[PDB]
Amino acid sequence: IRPTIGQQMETGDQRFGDLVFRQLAPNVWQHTSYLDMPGFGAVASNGLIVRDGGRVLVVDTAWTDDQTAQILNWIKQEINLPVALAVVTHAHQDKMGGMDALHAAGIATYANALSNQLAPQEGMVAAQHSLTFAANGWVEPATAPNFGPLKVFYPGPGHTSDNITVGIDGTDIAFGGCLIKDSKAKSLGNLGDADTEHYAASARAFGAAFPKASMIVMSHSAPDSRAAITHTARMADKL
Ligand SMILES: [O-]
Ligand SMILES: [Zn+2]
Ligand SMILES: [Zn+2]
Repeated sequence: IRPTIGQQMETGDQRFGDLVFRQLAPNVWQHTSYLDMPGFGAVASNGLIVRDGGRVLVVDTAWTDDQTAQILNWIKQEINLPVALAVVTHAHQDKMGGMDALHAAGIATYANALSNQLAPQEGMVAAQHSLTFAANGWVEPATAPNFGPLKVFYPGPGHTSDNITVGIDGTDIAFGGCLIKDSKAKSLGNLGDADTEHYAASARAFGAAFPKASMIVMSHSAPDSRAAITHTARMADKL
């Protein structure tokens, strides 16, 4: 009995080690990893895995190197294709905590230049390559070679000064990272590094960058429809 990963994922989300995986589209999966906070519930963070022909692309690490190695084990077991590159979406632990695991696997890594400047100070590891964005927010294509379906956009400062977002061409999916929370969220999470003045505008900019994306994928909520974007901007309005 040798079903494909797609066939297996019809049963629903799949636990793998300490992670959870969910198929969002035929070649796109959401990875979820958890930070234990002693005496409280474990904090979930989501990223993406994209099968792009004969290679795999990753958006965001897990919280730690070990959890990120678990992601790479899942990819080997279920997809059995090489991981070419990763884009990581700001200098917080949930997004860049596992860079050492990616680098040791021979994966080429990319982050906002600002994320690469901030990370080492914070005890994290910079990505190998720096993305630069035009004033309009779109990544300068020269800094994002061979990204396949990934379309990288800097929406402005919000959740953090460096936060970036990723559309997946050929699908209904855009990844807001930690900028966007779902349409039922009571909180924007920890705003300690947030630009509270510009947050709402940056959430709006994300929605306007990916107008055809009907599935919004987020770090700290399950996937939602586009109402997540204006809900988040409403929660961020005049903080
Ligand atoms: O975060
Ligand atoms: Zn963050
Ligand atoms: Zn986050």
